[PDB]
Amino acid sequence: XVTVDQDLLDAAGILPFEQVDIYDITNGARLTTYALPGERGSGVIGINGAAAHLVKPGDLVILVAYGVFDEEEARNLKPTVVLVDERNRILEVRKG
Amino acid sequence: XVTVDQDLLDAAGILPFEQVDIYDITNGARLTTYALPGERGSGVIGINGAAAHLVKPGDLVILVAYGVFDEEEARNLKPTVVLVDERNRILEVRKG
Amino acid sequence: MKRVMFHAKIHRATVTQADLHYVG
Amino acid sequence: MKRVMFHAKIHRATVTQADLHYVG
Repeated sequence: XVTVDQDLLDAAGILPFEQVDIYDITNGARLTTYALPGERGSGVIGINGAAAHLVKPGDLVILVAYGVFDEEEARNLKPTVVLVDERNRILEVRKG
Repeated sequence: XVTVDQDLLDAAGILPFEQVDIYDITNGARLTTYALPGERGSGVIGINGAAAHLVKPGDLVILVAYGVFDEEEARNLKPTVVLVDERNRILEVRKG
Repeated sequence: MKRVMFHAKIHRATVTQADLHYVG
Repeated sequence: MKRVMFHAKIHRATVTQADLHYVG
């Protein structure tokens, strides 16, 4: 895979090549793939590969990244949530 | 995602934001998401996001958390199981 | 080797609400 | 024990394109 505007990756704190899950709000699909850096500022969210069977252009989705934490760090984690508009421009970022 | 009465999270030993799987007893769906702390004592089990396509209000479910253990710890693990009523109030907690 | 183990669960809970278009 | 936690997400993004036969 999924090409993502790198601006979004930066805001999310998701690295290129990191595994991500895609949960489709439009149709309910759920899958696992990875992120690829996309043109900055383009707002690109491109589904490459087999995933195209499940996630279509125009779909609303949620891209989630999970990490492996130690107990202490887990308890102090404040996840990052990036909210975007219909063009995938950042509206707000929440933490925790 | 899944909002869970924090009382339940505490009893389970599941942390806010921890990844959890949801296995639907009512319809057989199986998915991965994460926990969000819900109002204590409300007995809330709320399905947010794409998951709503698969898990509906009224469904009976199982929320499972998996961890990564060292050999020694794995062999001495006594998992926590929280049993609840129809309102998600705790009936009993088992370990091991 | 590290093992992936089941460590906790809430068994037979009832879903009380759903919000497909939740924002958060 | 190590825990698997949600650490980040892009919420309610819109898919802009698709390429089933992408090469890369």
